[PDB]
Amino acid sequence: LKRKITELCDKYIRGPNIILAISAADTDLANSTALQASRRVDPRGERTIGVITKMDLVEPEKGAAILSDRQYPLKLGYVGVISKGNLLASINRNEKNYFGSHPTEFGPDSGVSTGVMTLRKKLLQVLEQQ
Amino acid sequence: DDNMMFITKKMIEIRNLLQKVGQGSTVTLPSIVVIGSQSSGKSSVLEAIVGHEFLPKGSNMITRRPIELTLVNDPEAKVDYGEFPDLGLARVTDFSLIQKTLTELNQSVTDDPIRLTIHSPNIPDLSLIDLPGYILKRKITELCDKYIRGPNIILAISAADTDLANSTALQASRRVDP
Repeated sequence: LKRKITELCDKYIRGPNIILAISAADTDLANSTALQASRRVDPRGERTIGVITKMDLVEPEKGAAILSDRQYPLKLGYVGVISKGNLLASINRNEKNYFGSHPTEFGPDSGVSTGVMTLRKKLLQVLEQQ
Repeated sequence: DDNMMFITKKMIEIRNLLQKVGQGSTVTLPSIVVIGSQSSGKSSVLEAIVGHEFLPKGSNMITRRPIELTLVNDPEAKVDYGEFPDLGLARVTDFSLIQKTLTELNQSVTDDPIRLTIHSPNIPDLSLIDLPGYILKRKITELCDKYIRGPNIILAISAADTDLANSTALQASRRVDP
C-alpha cells in the first residue's frame, strides 16, 4: 500500500523487465487518478503496457479519457478491462456483452482497445520479443 | 457566534485582495482545497453542489482550471445571486446562466483559477477552491500536489474503487499530511 513496499517495487521495476501497470478508474472526489511509477522508471514508455481496471462503474466518457490519452502516450498502448464453474468463459461473456451498453464510447473504430483476449495476445507478442 | 461569522468574512475578503495583488507576488491566507478520485471527484463536484445550492458542475469538465469559490453570509439580501469578480458589478440570478458562462470557461481552458462569489442567506461564508480530481495525468497531479503541499485545510472526498495503492484522494492527503 504505502511505499516502503515501494522500495521493493522500484527495484524490481528498474531492470529491463516488461512492466505491466494497472490503474483503478474511478473517483468520488475529483475523480480517478492514473499511473505514475511506470513513467518514473520508464520515461519513453517503451517497455511498459497499461491496464485500466474497475472500469465497470464509470461513465464511458470516463473510459475514453482513460483508455485513450495522448497526454501520456506509450508504445504497446493501454488495455481497459473489467475483471471480477466455468468462470473463465463467463468473464469472457461479460466483456463481450458490456461494451454494448456504451458501444460508441468504447467499440469499433474507437481508438481504445479492450477485453482480456486482445490484451493476452499483446502480452504474448511483447514477451516473445523482449 | 455572529462575530465569528463576520471575522471569517473580513478574512476571506483580505485573502481575495492578496490574490488580486498577483500570483506568487505576495503571501496569501489558507483556504479549503478539495480533491477526489474519478468516482470520488464526481461525488466531489456533486458534494460541493449540495453544500450551498445547485450550481453548474460535472457533465464533461476539462478540470484544467481551478475554481476559487468565495462565499458570503447574505443577510439583507433575499435573492440567490452569484457574481463574477472579473465581470464586476454583473450579477446572475439563475445558475443556468452561470452554467453557460462557467462551462464556456471550461471548454475555453494559463492555469489561472476563475474566482467566484455567491450570496445566499442559507449558505455560510466560506472559501473553497475546486481543482481537478485525479484520473499527462501526471500534470494534473503536479498542480494538485502543488496546491495541497501548502498548509491549506484540505478537504478529501471518497467513494472510490481503486486498489489499495490506487485510491488517490485520501492517499495523497496522507502523502502531504502525515
